[PDB]
Amino acid sequence: RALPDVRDGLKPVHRRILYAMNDLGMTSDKPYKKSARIVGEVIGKYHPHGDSAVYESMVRMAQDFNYRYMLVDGHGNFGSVDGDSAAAMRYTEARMSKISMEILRDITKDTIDYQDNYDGSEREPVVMPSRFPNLLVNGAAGIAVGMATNIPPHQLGEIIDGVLAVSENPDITIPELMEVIPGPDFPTAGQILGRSGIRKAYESGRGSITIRAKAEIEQTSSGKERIIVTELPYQVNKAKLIEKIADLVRDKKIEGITDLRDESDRTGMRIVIEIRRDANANVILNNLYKQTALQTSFGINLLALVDGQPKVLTLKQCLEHYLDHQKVVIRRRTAYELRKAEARAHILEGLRVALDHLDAVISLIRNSQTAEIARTGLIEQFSLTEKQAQAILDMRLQRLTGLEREKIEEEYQSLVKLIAELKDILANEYKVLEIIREELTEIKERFNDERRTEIVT
Amino acid sequence: SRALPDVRDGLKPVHRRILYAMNDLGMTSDKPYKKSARIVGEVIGKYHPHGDSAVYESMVRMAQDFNYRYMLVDGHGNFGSVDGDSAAAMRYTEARMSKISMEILRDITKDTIDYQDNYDGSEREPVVMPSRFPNLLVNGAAGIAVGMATNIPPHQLGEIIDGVLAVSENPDITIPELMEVIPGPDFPTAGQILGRSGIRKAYESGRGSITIRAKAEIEQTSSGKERIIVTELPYQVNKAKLIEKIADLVRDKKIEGITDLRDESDRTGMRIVIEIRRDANANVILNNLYKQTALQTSFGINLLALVDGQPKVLTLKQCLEHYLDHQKVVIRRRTAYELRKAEARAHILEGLRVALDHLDAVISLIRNSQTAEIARTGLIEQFSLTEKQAQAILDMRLQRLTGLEREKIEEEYQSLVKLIAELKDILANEYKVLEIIREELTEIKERFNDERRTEIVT
Ligand SMILES: [K+]
Ligand SMILES: [K+]
Repeated sequence: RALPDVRDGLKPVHRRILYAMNDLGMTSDKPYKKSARIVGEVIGKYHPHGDSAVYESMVRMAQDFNYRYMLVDGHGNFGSVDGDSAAAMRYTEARMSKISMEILRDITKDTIDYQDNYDGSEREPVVMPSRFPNLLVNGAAGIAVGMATNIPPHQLGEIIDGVLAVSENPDITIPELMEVIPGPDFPTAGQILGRSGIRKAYESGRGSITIRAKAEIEQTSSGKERIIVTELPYQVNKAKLIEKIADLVRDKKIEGITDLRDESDRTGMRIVIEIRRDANANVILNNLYKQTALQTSFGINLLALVDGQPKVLTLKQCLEHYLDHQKVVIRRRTAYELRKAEARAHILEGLRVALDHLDAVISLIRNSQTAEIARTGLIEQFSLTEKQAQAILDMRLQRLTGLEREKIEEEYQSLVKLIAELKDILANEYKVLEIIREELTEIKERFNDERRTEIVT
Repeated sequence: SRALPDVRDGLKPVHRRILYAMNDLGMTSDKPYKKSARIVGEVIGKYHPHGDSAVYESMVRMAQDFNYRYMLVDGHGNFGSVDGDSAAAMRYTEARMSKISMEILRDITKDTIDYQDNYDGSEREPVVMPSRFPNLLVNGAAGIAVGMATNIPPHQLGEIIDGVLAVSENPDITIPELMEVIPGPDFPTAGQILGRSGIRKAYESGRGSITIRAKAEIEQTSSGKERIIVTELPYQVNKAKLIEKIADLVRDKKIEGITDLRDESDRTGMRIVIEIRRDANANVILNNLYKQTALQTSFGINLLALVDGQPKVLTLKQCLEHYLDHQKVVIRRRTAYELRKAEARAHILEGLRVALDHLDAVISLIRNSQTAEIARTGLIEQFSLTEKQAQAILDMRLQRLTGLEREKIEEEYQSLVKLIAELKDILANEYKVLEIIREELTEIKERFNDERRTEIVT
């Protein structure tokens, strides 16, 4: 509906793009492939809306200034903070980022339900396993005519610790939670102005906050002062802001600005505003803050798709729905692991029946004209599956060494303890909760960076 | 290195690098055309760092029907024409190997040719192709290096092969005996060679001059009007600039009697029509033309190539001989490699036959062994096997023990003993090797041969 699912935090388009990229092998390890490919694939098979929408969607997940943790690894010009747009899809290259690899984890293991695509030809997921909490981390900035969400990004470490927090204490209160998730954290750092707007948004669902650029004031040995901006409010166009300020000084609305020069580069942003040796830098800085987009309003609205219905939600509610999602995902995946494991244990019993009547099995195979004849032979003389028989036949002779037979019994017994343990994990919810904690902690310790936005009190 | 062809495969270095690079990247005769830029890039980065100009124009020349007697490169796009228009930029053309150059590369995988390091010791390029048909005589060579200039003209594939076999059978064959087989050159642009004498000097000595001539014949209108029609022109002569030259020659009034000049050349081929007023004999005018323009030209033959990396001027028979020595070397190395392979696989099979033969004992030895290491030294000492064979026995899946599989092993081993036999014999008996070369070369002739285009008038 434009609105993201609460469980994986993806609009239709993003979920499709990702799924295709992962179908077409465009993963984090594998090399890049031309955008045009992932786009046309998606257009044809899952999301029929045009190079326009699909490409721009893909691109947006590649942009470090739009995503707190970019899902799409992009190579080439995927546009910039100054507003220039990306190069044509014939000229770019793309793949899944290391982190989105987590969004797709365990999708093979029967953890999500698939549905038919537009024409009934293929299949797409209805939700990704989404092994780290994507909605709160990366956001939702989609504004449409009926319902327009606007969920700001958050430091990944924070959100994880908060989901864990709600795990251990289901009746946490919004403020107790806020000591873990102190507020948003923009891919372009800033300063958020008040704790109040944040609190209002997390408790209620909707509410407004003030984001603000990071500007210091360097001072020369002769006491001349320069203002230097190194960060801007999430989603302000640097180029348009510079033209704006330049414009005000030209109109004579701000008095005391000498030159305004952009010195940003590979080493980072650096807008430099010069001030007459007379005027008070500070003041000028505040009148900039008030006049331009060096400081702006961000309107939070926590609206998303809860079971196919647009719902506004509180911080605790988002956390909880995500955690329910992980519970299904983990229970199911462990169903899968139980199946797998039981099956391999079956084969192992076979190889043990064999290793235990080795001589007779050997005489029987060597007195068998065909492999087929031998299989039906093993079946009938030892009470085995085709599965097991063919497993015997595929056994290299060095699997008959002492230490290898020991490694078989080792593995089999070990797999017995696993079938039983998995069975239990199905049966007891606390074990499943533990799995989520362990796995989320791995993800935190692998993908966690420092917090970019300093929230001022 | 040196801008001269190697006697064995007949390529300048640059050509040999373009072909090696192409075959290496899978731009073969079957597989789809690739962007020129890709092949030129690979060549410049890897083997021949001397500009996309030289490399791509080299690649272009090998693709033109009118320069190469038997085009080595299958091109696609605008590779030009005999009108002097150059090929279009490498961003605009695609290319691949031609069906005939697949023969230039045959057997290169099988240790038939040595490699050397490339210009920065990061890659390896061959020093010489296998060259399974005589490319130096067939396609020719031209160009200067270390002062000397080489100018070998193209030939008919049928003729050169028939000669190579001729030298194979009769190693004492003489240049006029040899000539009854190879009449003379055969240019891609068809037409006339005038002297049997010129050709003879050229083949017998190494250097010689030959006289090439346009194929012009005098037609007759029902009005008693005459008109010469040129359907063929001499090798390397520019059609455009000759129409030009004749325009000026008649315009300055250097030659008179000429009435009209039209280039009716089209899809059907060349038809240059020149009109004559009834006052003048078209024959005498034709002769003035041969004399004054490029309707008749001098071709300077000089059979200069690289024998062991040294420029030498060879006589026809020495060329044929040097090519035949190369191919003899090649078949010897190839069948040596095939034998290395064979002997190896048959070794392993000998191992497996030993194991199946005493099956029980081997099984029990393995299972009374603690490690694969322990088992390996076990079998080795017990049955006199190699590590290679022992390992191979340990790697044997159990279904290999079925009857049908033991039968398959015995069959492959059989086949293989037969093949090591035949191989060792080909090696020891040079007449067998010569036989191979005759068979293979005659298959190539059977598959690629065409009609002589240049008529040797006497
Ligand atoms: K403002
Ligand atoms: K002349």
